[PDB]
Amino acid sequence: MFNNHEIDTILSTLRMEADPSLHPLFEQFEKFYEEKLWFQLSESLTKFFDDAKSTPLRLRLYDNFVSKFYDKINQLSVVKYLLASLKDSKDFDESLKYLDDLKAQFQELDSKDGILLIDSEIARTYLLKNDLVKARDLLDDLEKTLDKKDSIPLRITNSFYSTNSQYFKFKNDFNSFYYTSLLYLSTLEPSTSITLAERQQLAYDLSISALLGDKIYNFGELLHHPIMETIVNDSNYDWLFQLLNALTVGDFDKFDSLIKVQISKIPILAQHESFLRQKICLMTLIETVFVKNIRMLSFEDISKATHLPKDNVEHLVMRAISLGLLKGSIDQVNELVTISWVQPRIISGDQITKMKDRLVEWNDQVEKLGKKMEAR
Amino acid sequence: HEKVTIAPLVLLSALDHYERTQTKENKRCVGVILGDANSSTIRVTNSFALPFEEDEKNSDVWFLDHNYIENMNEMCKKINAKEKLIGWYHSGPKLRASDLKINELFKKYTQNNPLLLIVDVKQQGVGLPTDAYVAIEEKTFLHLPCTIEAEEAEEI
Amino acid sequence: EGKIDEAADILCELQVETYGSMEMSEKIQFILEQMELSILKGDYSQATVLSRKILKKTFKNPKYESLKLEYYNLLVKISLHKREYLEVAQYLQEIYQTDAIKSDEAKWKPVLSHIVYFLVLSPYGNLQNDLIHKIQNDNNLKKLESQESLVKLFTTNELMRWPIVQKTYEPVLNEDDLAFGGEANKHHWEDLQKRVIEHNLRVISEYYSRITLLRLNELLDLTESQTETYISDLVNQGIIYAKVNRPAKIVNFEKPKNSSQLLNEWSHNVDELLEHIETIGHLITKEEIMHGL
Repeated sequence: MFNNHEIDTILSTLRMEADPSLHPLFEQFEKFYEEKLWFQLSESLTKFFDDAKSTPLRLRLYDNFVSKFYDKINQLSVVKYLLASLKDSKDFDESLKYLDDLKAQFQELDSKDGILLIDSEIARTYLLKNDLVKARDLLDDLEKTLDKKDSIPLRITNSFYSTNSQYFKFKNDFNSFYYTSLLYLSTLEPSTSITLAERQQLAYDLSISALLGDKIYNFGELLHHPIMETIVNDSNYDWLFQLLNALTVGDFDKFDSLIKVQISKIPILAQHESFLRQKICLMTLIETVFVKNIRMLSFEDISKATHLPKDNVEHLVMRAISLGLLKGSIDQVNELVTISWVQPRIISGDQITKMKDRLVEWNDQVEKLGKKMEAR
Repeated sequence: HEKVTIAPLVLLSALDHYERTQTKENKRCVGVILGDANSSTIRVTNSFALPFEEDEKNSDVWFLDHNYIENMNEMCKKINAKEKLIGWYHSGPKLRASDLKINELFKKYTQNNPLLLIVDVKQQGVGLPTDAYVAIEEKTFLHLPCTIEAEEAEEI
Repeated sequence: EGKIDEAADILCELQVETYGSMEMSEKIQFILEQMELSILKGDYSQATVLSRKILKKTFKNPKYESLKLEYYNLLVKISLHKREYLEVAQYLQEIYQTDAIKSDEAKWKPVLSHIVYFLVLSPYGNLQNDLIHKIQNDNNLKKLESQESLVKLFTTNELMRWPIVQKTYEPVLNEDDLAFGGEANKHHWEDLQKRVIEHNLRVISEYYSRITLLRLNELLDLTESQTETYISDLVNQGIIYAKVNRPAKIVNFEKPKNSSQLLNEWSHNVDELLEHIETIGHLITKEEIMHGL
């Protein structure tokens, strides 16, 4: 197309001059490939535009002026694509083939900046999973590398978190992962234009990893942030949205209706929704119902007020940080929960005014006493 | 963390700077602060006017030279070895995005993350007419509380 | 010859008459063997002085894993007749650290697989509470995991679980004569009986203001006396609180309400502000100005 043909030649091509781009064999092969608007990732500002998703075999021809990458197009400039774009060529040996050539070239030849490649090469391996073992091992090195680093790119972690998520992505621990990816979104949050099939499907898997999180609930979340419409919409996002509904409603068969394989694939949410319903009931039962120095909630009818029954209360309510969360204790006899905090919460408008009132109340009144004492 | 000693000498001088520089609220008189920053309580020994220009008509437009600090520290070191650069001050009373630029320049010259110093040249509000910030980073910067020491020779 | 003591007795004297350890490597071997004969003897003490003297110097060797491992296994066998499992696994843990270095993890796991196992075998440990996660632990191939999952089964501990988990696990898990001397699993099981029960009481300790003996024995699957004893234990251990109440047939889990509390609590109520207004305050005006605009 114009971008490649017109851009490849005029683009750079000449950035850039008598290079391998517009060289005999060179200009042919694109023309040989196409002018047809799908292309090879076109050498600077337009390859800087072009991820172009016909596989670059200017694989070689990007790789020109890369000896000149000193004095030529120079930046990261490379895993900007290729190591990004042909990282997306999606083979097994492919990446591995250029993983040692790029990591040993842009780190040795050109070196003898790479850290973001160091992660790409390392990170990119981990897409291939190969074996969480080798992944995590150098991943944690990739992490361990990353640790001390003050790195202007989020791209490093935007590599890494995605990467480390990718690691957990192979795995459970979405408590980590979802969060880890939740981290990654907050990392992608400033930068990195992406695609929707990248956007939602991740955020899906994210929204999914909310489920295969589930959690220290959560409840409410990044759903606020533009994963929504975006994610939901529809398909399992309906669920994923309806699950957010169950993250509030907490009716089994408003959902255990909905359940197909994928969600029933982990049935443990049927426990998690009980975990929800309790906690879901609890949080507001906690957040408000007592306001009046909230604690007691003790137990049973209050615990059956979760509309989950009393002998499960004898577990669910009984369990506390055996829920991972709750504090306090049990009066078995009087059927009283002892409770304490480990409950966070939200909303606005209300105690706002109350706040300053008492706190200006003593305050003002103090001044009476607060009259002469150390003064006089 | 490293929350810091405060030097009245600094404080006063910095204001005479403000005075001397004829600085108005249109400007904030800026400069080096001195001490040794390693401890979880940093100490501020001294501090120095960085002759400077500030324009918030165009925020990022403002002028400062390091070569002071260059020439400065030499003498300062020669004056005292303990003077090692801990950070820097300005007037204030309050922050401007121009700061962050200014901030990281010292990061070149500082061991840890260097130190901002707010002053209230009008000394208005409260305990301190002062804040001291340190960049963190989504940027962060932060004020750890600080106070005066003895400095009894001063207190005398 | 079946000579035992005498055999040990001719060898009982090495450290002293013989080498001042002119060559340990030689000597340590028989120190070992003394320690070894000490076993057929049965007296650690022979082994002990030797043992306690020797091993750091193996580390102070260009450290020779064998000299560890050999001894480290004696050190185990020490620990074995000893049956002090923190210490047991602690020893393990030491050169267990060496045999990921030294051996593969694979050969090295069963140590761990026994180590945290020993840690669990131990009534508990405070380091065991640190030793809990390590990192790669649940070394992420074997299980090796229910082990730590039991370590995880702690904060949730029940003792509805006990016979369950027992039945649940004994491939080697409850069932170990290998590197642990449970002839029956009692040296796991029985020892672990209280052990779980022990830990069971902890979250129980946390989670009860009051409870009946029944509800306990209900959840605890035991007779009163046992229960009482286990109570009495940590009572006599002072590690928990309880009431000795037969008349109610109910145990106040109590509280030391005399800490005078509001001493700290109101000071903490102040600490709240010494947090809050101190914390919250510092940010706010800063915040919207940090936001500016």
